[PDB]
Amino acid sequence: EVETFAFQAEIAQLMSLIINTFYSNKEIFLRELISNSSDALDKIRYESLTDPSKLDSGKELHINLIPNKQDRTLTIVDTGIGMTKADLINNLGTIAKSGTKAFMEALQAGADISMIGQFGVGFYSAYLVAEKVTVITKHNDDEQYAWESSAGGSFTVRTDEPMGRGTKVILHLKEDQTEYLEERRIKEIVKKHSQFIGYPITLFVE
Amino acid sequence: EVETFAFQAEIAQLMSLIINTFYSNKEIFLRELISNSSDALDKIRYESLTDPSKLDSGKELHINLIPNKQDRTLTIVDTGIGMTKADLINNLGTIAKSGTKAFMEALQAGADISMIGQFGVGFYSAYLVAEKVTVITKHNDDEQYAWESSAGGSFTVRTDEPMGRGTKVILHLKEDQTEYLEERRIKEIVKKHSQFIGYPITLFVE
Ligand SMILES: Cc1nc(N)nc2c1/C(=N/O)C[C@@H](c1ccc(F)cc1-c1cccnc1)C2
Ligand SMILES: Cc1nc(N)nc2c1/C(=N/O)C[C@@H](c1ccc(F)cc1-c1cccnc1)C2
Repeated sequence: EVETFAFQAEIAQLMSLIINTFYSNKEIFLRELISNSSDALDKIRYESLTDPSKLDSGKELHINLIPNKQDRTLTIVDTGIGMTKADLINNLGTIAKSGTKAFMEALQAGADISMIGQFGVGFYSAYLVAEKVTVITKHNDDEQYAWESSAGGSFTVRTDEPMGRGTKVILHLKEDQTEYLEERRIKEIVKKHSQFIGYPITLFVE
Repeated sequence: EVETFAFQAEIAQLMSLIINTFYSNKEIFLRELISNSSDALDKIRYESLTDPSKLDSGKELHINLIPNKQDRTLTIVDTGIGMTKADLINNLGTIAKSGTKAFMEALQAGADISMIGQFGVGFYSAYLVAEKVTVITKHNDDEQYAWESSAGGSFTVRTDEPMGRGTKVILHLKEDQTEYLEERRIKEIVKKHSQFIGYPITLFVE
């Protein structure tokens, strides 16, 4: 069974802004998802210091970058905290509502799309380069879920191969955005923007 | 009763680095503590979406900046998550160990003290401007604690006036660092470095 949800209207407006505004510096999408990955890894690490059994779902704390020219996907994998169904359906949308409002105001006031992360809604920069985003996620208290959206105001969730714990963000790239499947291009961006992440980052080859 | 603890040796080395290195751009200390404050506020906000009774200790989510020329202190107050005794004594030191190691390597490799926050140990930039730091903190599962250090390799904790929930970082400033008690100076730094924090920041007057 696949369940369909409407984004909060502010988030839909944000996604449309990201998709429709002329903004050539699209490469910052990768910095934002890696930083989301690091934050999630920080969280599970901290929680494990009081409840060590929280690492029973996997001890390695890392980030994989996986390009696939056949599928036209760039996948960012982490072994971080993951997201619950409540995260996916209620909680993250509640928080993204205010971040979106603050980012929107900042943009009218002369801020720049690259500053999206300062407002805690940098996941949505995924839509700079991707026509569809698929998110596979597994949290300790919960099942593995598959979340998906091509924007248009809605997303789907189904129970989801098994990943132990963590998040996989699958970017189905736009046809004119395939430079992001290229090794020297990804390497360049990681070096420029993600040089000091405190977890190992592996760029897979094809 | 006052309990005395030794810092992990890496953290002591970090504090000494911050205190001893010639580095004129000391104003970044304020950006780091405000950002710590925002992160703590983000955390209690998120936790409240699944357990609303976590806001029984205070609903307001804000940051106060309080200068006092008589005491020679700058105090940064938040109503964020607070810290437990385990945080103060075991947990934060365990995490700061790796951040310190990574920051140290980065500095040898040509990084700059201002980048301290990318390594998750930006609290310690407090020692750029302060001879002593006192931290009053209250977390929901725990008592109110007073943490204190003038560096030198040790810190104290005692049970601590009652603050409901949150953290107060009290900077006892160095004699040559009193510009940070001045209104137009603090305003300047907040504008330059903290312009987009998603919680209200009130600069108290004297
Ligand atoms: C746990 C986690 N891991 C990774 N890699 N990325 C994110 C998380 C999250 N944990 O709460 C939040 C998630 C997020 C942040 C801000 C935001 F505005 C949206 C999301 C998000 C992402 C996917 C599906 N639905 C919402 C971004
Ligand atoms: C909850 C909280 N609030 C505020 N304002 N600041 C901090 C927190 C924290 N929550 O875990 C961690 C704290 C911190 C981070 C990194 C770090 F390396 C040290 C500390 C810290 C601070 C005071 C006493 N002992 C340790 C910085």
